[PDB]
Amino acid sequence: MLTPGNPKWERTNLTYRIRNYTPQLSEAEVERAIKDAFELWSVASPLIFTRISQGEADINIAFYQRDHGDNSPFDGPNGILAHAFQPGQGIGGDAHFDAEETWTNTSANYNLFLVAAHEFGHSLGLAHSSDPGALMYPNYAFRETSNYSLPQDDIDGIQAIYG
Ligand SMILES: NC(=O)C[C@@H]1CCCc2sc3nc(C(=O)NCc4ccc5c(c4)NC(=O)CO5)[nH]c(=O)c3c21
Ligand SMILES: [Ca+2]
Ligand SMILES: [Ca+2]
Ligand SMILES: [Zn+2]
Ligand SMILES: [Zn+2]
Repeated sequence: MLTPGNPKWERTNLTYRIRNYTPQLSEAEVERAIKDAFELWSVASPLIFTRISQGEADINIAFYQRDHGDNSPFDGPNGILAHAFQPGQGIGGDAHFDAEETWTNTSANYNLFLVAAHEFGHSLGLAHSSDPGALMYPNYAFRETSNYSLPQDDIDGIQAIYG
């Protein structure tokens, strides 16, 4: 449930920065998807996320294709959708999304908000969950719903780390 090793952030106010974008959505839709994804975790913990557009943020977000400098290359359409690093300095906490994927703000593959929410859990220190209905479950599966709040299993996960 919680990223192994137990490494976590030691502050409650963290900064993030969107370094580049995706041509499939407007820059505003991208920024909104990120903001809402961080909000899911913020309402269930003491964590407060603030955006900056310059300087070294704690959490860097970016869209890359195949090899992109961290020895973990993406694989083209479908398959790996994105990945993120556990809390720490430097590349720690950063999240990358595969630029070759179709990104949407709809139920069509693949919803940026949903993938981002999942990736940020890793950025915060959570590991994969066995609960098929959890945000942190290993495989992506968009679920049509009206309640846009964190599943109880993910709430337990974050509270276990940050209270
Ligand atoms: N309908 C929505 O806008 C999302 C829905 C309501 C808001 C809260 C949550 S948490 C969640 N979780 C899932 C889901 O498939 N979780 C497992 C998962 C999600 C995203 C992923 C992965 C796994 N694995 C990856 O490698 C990439 O990103 N599906 C949802 O629809 C969902 C929702
Ligand atoms: Ca970082
Ligand atoms: Ca891919
Ligand atoms: Zn990467
Ligand atoms: Zn994951």
